[PDB]
Amino acid sequence: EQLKLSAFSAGLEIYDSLGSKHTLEVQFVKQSTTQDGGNEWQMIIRVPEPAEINTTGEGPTNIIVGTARFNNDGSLANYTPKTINFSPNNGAAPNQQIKLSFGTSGSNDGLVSSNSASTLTGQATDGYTSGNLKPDAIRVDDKGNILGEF
Amino acid sequence: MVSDDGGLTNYLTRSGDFKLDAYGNFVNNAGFVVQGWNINWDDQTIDSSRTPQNIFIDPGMHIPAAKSTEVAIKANLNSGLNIGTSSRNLYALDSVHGWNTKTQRAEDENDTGTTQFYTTSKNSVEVTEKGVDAGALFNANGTGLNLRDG
Amino acid sequence: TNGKTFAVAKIAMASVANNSGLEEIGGNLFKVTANSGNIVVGEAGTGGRG
Amino acid sequence: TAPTDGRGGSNPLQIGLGVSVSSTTRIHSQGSVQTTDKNTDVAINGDGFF
Repeated sequence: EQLKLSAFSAGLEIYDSLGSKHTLEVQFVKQSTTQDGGNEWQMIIRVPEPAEINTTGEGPTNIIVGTARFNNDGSLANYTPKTINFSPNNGAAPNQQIKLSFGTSGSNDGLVSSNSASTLTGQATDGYTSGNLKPDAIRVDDKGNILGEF
Repeated sequence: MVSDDGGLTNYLTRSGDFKLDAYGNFVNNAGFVVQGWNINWDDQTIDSSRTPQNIFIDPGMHIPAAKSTEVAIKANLNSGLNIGTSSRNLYALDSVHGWNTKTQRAEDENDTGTTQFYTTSKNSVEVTEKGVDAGALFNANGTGLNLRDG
Repeated sequence: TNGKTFAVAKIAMASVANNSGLEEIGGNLFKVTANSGNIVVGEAGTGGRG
Repeated sequence: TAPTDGRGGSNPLQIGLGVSVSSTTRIHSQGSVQTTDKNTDVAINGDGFF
């Protein structure tokens, strides 16, 4: 009779050496209770074909297969991998090294398991897009520093 | 202050008809380049303490894009018994026991590692041959079976 | 006169590193000069031009 | 002039004298209509002339 098990998913933005976005997908799956902090969630990370991530041997190039554990009261215990090699493979500088962060151990600040329904919240990162100055609009101000508006 | 040179011979004025040229230098009427100091892009900061140079605001300023280096998330995850359509189908088990019949290499299951993939009936790559605690199982309604003990 | 309504042409514009450096002529014309810049041709709204 | 021996560039120094009429233009938007009682007084409803 159609067995099935709990899951949660998300996507998140990243920038290149070139000014361009790339979302990557994340898939959480609870595959076991375990002792104290029973929760164990294997974690999958993906990117669209041309880009690559993992070194070798798992080993489709796109996919990372980490894991995550939450402590007895829903505070996070640990999560792995903490970092990601990422080469866009589109002329952008290769081997960018992202370091994903999901909160300090034993704290509510990051991921938190709970009896309540799972939902994403928050998302933030470094990064811009290339810009250029527009000469027609300049404006000097008081105290004499010269503003510019890209 | 103004100077015809690198600033070796300053001249003082109270007039202020400052204006940009086709080139970046920031010039008054007839020639002289006003003294002051330029920003450092590595720090995005002005450095007032040192001796003034000629101002130089190249009209085609260009900001290189900043690579994202970090990613953050905060999210609840329902460890509880009542998921609702936040599920996933249970993993397939072709193996007789620790043996894919597709690839005939002997990789034993339950390792909680060496996760292994297959192309699906569509084309997406997905997980196969992974045993599960059975204490995590949910029915079609997403209610926990809540199996325990003996 | 057919049902169709194809776009038939497109208008370029341009911009200089220094307005007002460039010289005037009769008519409503302007003209490129030293202490002005090069024409820098582009499309209607992408180069930072309105 | 372009920047040279430690100087910046300089704007052209023209005066600018007077204003004059370049052209008139006729405008051909459709006008409002009124009915009459004389049968023989058509008014075209689009374009083209008698």
